[PDB]
Amino acid sequence: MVYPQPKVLTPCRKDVLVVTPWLAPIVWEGTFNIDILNEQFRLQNTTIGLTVFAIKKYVAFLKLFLETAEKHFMVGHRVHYYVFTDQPAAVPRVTLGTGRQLSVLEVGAYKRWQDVSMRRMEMISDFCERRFLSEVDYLVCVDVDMEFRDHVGVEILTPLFGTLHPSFYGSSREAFTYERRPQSQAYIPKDEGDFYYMGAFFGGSVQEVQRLTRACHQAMMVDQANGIEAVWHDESHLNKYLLRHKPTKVLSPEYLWDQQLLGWPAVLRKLRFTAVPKN
Ligand SMILES: O=c1ccn([C@@H]2O[C@H](COP(=O)(O)OP(=O)(O)O)[C@@H](O)[C@H]2O)c(=O)[nH]1
Ligand SMILES: OC[C@H]1O[C@@H](O)[C@H](O)[C@@H](O)[C@H]1O
Ligand SMILES: OC[C@H]1O[C@@H](O)[C@H](O)[C@@H](O)[C@H]1O
Ligand SMILES: [Mn+2]
Repeated sequence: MVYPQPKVLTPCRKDVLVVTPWLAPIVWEGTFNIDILNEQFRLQNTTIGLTVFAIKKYVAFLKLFLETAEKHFMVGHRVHYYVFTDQPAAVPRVTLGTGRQLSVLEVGAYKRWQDVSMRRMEMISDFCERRFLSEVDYLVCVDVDMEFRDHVGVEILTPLFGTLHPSFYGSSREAFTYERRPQSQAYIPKDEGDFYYMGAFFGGSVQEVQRLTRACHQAMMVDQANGIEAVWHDESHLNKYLLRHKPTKVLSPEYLWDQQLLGWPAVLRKLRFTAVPKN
């Protein structure tokens, strides 16, 4: 199988950081050859599960989410969508490519938006436990208020990954809106932190995502019993987890963007997965 030779003295991306200081790749266009990666993942018959919550009104976001995932997400690989919803009948029946399936998991609806967002960790954890284990190799956990606009593939796959929050990738850490109160399990001292990861897109092997979600859930319970809610809820706890358990890949903001709020800067060669306007 024949492709351009990587040249040691002529890096493709010179404008951005492409590896973290613990040697995890930062995934940007021009750092990867998808043909090589597709072959590596196909030879293992990799199955990717994608979890998405659509509780109450967010069922309205599923049709575009799913149609655009069919176009752009892991195309050519085996995919299992897990749609968590309080309204199984409102899931649109989208036609899927071969080797792709969708399961609907009915769950309860929490009243507050915070708890719906926060209780995802518990629900991914869940107990949807020996089920994710037998069914898929990797789990990808995303917001439903989104659409795919370009390739999201096996380049993201790794034991544990997070995604750079699009409104903080160019900032310094004291500007990061981590939880700064030490009463919270989510507390990160002001002199600490690598990146600000966004809550809408994380994943990894099933064992690592279960660890993560179990820890974030146990940490959120400790805070509740202590009468505190972290400033950005699950995102706060995700950031704390990924500080202490560093991801083995970091996705660039190509993988989580909002063209309406942020435009299309030159540093972004593709906008792959983006926010859909809402109230
Ligand atoms: O009433 C709700 C509130 C939240 N969510 C889920 O939790 C995610 C996070 O909430 P949201 O996207 O509202 O937060 P934002 O990204 O706007 O900060 C959503 O994408 C949905 O998957 C849901 O299904 N129904
Ligand atoms: O600072 C953290 C916050 O930043 C905002 O831009 C975003 O809308 C929130 O969802 C949260 O991520
Ligand atoms: O406020 C908490 C929320 O933060 C948003 O930025 C993120 O997209 C959501 O997944 C949720 O974590
Ligand atoms: Mn969202």
